[PDB]
Amino acid sequence: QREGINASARYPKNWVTTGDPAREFTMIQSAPLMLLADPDEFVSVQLA
Amino acid sequence: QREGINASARYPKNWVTTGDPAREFTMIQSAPLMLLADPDEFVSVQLA
Amino acid sequence: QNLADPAYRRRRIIMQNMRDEELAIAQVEEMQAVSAVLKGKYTMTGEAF
Amino acid sequence: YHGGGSGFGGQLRSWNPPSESVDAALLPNFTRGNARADDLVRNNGYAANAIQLHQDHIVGSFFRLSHRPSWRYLGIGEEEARAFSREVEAAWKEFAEDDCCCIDVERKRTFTMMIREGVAMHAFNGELFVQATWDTSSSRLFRTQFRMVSPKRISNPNNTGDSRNCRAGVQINDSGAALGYYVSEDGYPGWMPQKWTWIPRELPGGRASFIHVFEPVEDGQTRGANVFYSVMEQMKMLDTLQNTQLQSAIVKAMYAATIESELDTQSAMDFILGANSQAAPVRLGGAKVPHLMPGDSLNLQTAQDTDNGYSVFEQSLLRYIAAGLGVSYEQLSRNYAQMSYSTARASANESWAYFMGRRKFVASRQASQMFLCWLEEAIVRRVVTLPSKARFSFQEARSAWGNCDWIGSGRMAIDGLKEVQEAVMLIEAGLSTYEKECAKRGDDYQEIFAQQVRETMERRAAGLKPPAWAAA
Amino acid sequence: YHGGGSGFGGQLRSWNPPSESVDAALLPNFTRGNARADDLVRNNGYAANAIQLHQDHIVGSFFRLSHRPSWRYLGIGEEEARAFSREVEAAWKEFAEDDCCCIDVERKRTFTMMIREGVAMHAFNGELFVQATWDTSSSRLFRTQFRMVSPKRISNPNNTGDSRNCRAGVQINDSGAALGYYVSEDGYPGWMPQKWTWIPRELPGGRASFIHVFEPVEDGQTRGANVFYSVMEQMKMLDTLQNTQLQSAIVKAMYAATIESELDTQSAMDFILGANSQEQYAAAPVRLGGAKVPHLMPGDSLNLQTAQDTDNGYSVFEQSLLRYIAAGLGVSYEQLSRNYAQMSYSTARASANESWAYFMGRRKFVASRQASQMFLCWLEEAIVRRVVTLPSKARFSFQEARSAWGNCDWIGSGRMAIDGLKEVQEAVMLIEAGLSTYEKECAKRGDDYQEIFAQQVRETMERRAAGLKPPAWAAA
Repeated sequence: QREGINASARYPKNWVTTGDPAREFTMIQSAPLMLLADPDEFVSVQLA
Repeated sequence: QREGINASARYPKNWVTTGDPAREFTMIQSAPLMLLADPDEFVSVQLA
Repeated sequence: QNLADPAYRRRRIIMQNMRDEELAIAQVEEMQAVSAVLKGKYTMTGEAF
Repeated sequence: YHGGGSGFGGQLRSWNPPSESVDAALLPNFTRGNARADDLVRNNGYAANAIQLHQDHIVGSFFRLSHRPSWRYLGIGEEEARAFSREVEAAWKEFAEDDCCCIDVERKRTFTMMIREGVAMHAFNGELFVQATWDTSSSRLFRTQFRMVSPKRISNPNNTGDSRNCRAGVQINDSGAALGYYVSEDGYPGWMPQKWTWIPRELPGGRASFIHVFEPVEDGQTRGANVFYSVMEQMKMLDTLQNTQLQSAIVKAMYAATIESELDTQSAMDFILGANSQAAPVRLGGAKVPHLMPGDSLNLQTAQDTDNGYSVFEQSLLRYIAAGLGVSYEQLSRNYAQMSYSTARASANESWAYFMGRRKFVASRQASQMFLCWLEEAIVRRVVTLPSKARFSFQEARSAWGNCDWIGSGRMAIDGLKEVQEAVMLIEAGLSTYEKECAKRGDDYQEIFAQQVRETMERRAAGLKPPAWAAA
Repeated sequence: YHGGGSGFGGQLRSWNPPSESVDAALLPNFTRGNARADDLVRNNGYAANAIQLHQDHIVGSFFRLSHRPSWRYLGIGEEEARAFSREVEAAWKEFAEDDCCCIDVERKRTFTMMIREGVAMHAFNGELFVQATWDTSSSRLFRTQFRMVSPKRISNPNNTGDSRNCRAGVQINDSGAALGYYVSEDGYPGWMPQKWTWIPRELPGGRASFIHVFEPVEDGQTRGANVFYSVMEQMKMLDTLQNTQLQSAIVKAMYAATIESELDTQSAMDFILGANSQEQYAAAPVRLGGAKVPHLMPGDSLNLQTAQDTDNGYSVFEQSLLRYIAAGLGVSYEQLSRNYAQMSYSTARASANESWAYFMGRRKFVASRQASQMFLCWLEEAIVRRVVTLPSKARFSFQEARSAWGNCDWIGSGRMAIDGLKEVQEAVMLIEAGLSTYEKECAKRGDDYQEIFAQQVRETMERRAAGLKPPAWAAA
């Protein structure tokens, strides 16, 4: 919310912690879910 | 290194730890090394 | 008399802290320089180094 | 300096705005801001009034062209420049004012309507986008067509996060200059865009393919912001206050009287009201004098004043909104209190300054860009003829060739006689020319002169008294 | 002198502000002050109104050039000076108003809009910064471009502390001058790091590569303070009062009436208000049509609440606060609040005169200095590339006397008077006597006299050619 990014794709952020040993991290997080509006337009056979 | 500074002298900084008494620190770090090219150009004597 | 608000007194201790840090760095550099002249060698040692 | 401190008595110990660039303070909630601005435009009496005032003052009812190429710079002479200007003006007039509306691809607008809609789009969204394309299969003289694009349609592909080079669908090179705009595609029987296409701003040949117009304020501003941000909140709260006051007045005036008695529900209305039932609708004929037993009663309520000081509060808020938007208070609210001539003229001057500035920047830049984009094709298709021995060709110096000035509608004076006396007194002395005074009224002096010579010829061929402008 | 002591009855006992230099009073809270000013400008009705007045009255819709080189000092002559002026004016007129907007690197602003933004930034930030750059790839006639810099970008390197020579990134030599500015590189994504660059104020030999314009309030200022600092507190508290009053009015007007009864929660509403119990914790809604008379049992009751005046004196307090704010900012009360109550001609003309004095002062100092410096920066490359030719037998070359070779005065849009006939009759009366020239009277209209003379001498020819009556101004 601090940079207003909400309900989007692959929100990245790059931050640095504090203290005498300072370390920098990098992270991107998403909420990915795939859905089919009509479950039935496919037939998936197994062959042999 | 994020700011782009390397092999400098006396890089300063400060930060706030947001801890229960708060606190704002200060720091200098240099990594010095004083070297001599020709070591026996001098003569050292004790004068007991 | 006069005096300053508490916000201002935070801007003086910081300055003298930075001055003290710089003076300590300068003394370290000076000892490092001098020890390489009196004798051919010097050793950098510390409690956590 | 108490501005940047704690405040008077510590009151401002919590007001700590973040010092942030306009891109960092406008982009994250841009779509919501535009949606709220459009919501106000579609559903309030005053927002639509402000939009209509913008359109009808800045542009008017006709947006005319005056072509003045820099002849000296090109070293082409006077008469060839005038002939070229006349031919280009004739061709443009014949193309822009077609009644079948073939200038735009949608075939829904003419030229003046397109410029008016551009100004309106700048009014509530802060920026206008125009796309210039060619239609190959057409069988007309000119293949140029201009299509408007709504500012909501420019967005990042696949709604991915913004980068250092691409902010809000505008890809940016090393400097702040833009290269190309990602335009979506609208699927109406649905929701949210689904296909994004790349459109380069300028063709490799230097011709214009995408037009972007807005006014920045800070150093780096990828996309512009509307004019409503100062008064979006007060407008909505005024709307809520108005509706709540109206409902409260309706409710308070509804309960006309009150019956209190120990009998049944029906018998009280039978006996005190007179509404026969034998709940009970009353017949509104005559005047009635009920008779009450000691236990009964009947009270006629007294409601509060319908407008208890609401009008002056509306006046204050409306003045605030008018200050924010740009139009003067009387134009926005239709108030027109009792005032003298000098105050009215002063306020009209205050509005006209801003309107003239907006006309000279927004509409003028848009129309100049469109005119140059059209002029390149004309010169190529040899509809017009370039003067010979020109120092530069068309491509080398585009602006020198297409240098033009646009004329809109003129101001309507409070007193007609005084402005005419102004024109005649200025003309009598040397302080002004006929071109300016004919442009102040919204006319081209050359056409007036040709019409005057034709009129005096017609009068002479008919046998009437000669006019004043003809010389014996 | 009681002013320097305790006061009347000791009321000023605590009022002991320290006497400190201007930098030590401004800089420690500079970023917060600029941020608060920006917040006020973005989200207040009156602040944007004041900024728009500044932009549109100081500059207008066109900022016209008048090149008037000092021919007498240079020892050159008259006719070649006029030819040089004409050629330079034509070159500039083509350069500035290109509709490709190529004067700046961002390709977003023309000359006039650049100056308007400069006045705007000077109005609420206290300083404006313009950088002159070059492009090697560009093949146009002129390589000179002007990039505007936001005052936020200019700060210390890597956020180090202030020193004797460096204050807020404006490096200072022994005197009060400035040598170079530390400019950061800001990114719209908030995570990427920022890098600081050192840009000198003067190029090695002659040219200025970074422009800084402001009005020093005092002696030792390095970065000036904007004009809101006097009256930001009042604006924010006025906004708070406005919002609170509006919300209070809505709350007071919302509660139309009150029901007092001892029955069920629903039976009372059914029997008194006149709702519908209906056949098929939510509020049962009444129907607004009609005039109803409820029948109350001894227990029940009905109360039609009476609310206070929705505007109990708020307009007059708004008037006082707005007069204060207008006095602080410099614009008159009429031009700020859009009140424009009844007032005679004398009062209106006096108020407009008082506002116009300040506007003329701002135009003469801020925008004029910025425009002249940018014009000289362009004229450097104009002379170097031999686009224009200097007069021969000159006492000096271009480098030695920059001001004299590029001396210029700018013409902006004039004042639109309250009355029509009076001003023009006044101008004619002045022309008839010797008290004024044609240049002075044409400039008050925002027009250059030579252009009017050329248009009139063309119009006489046009009128003669077609058979019309010769104009009044023509010579027999």
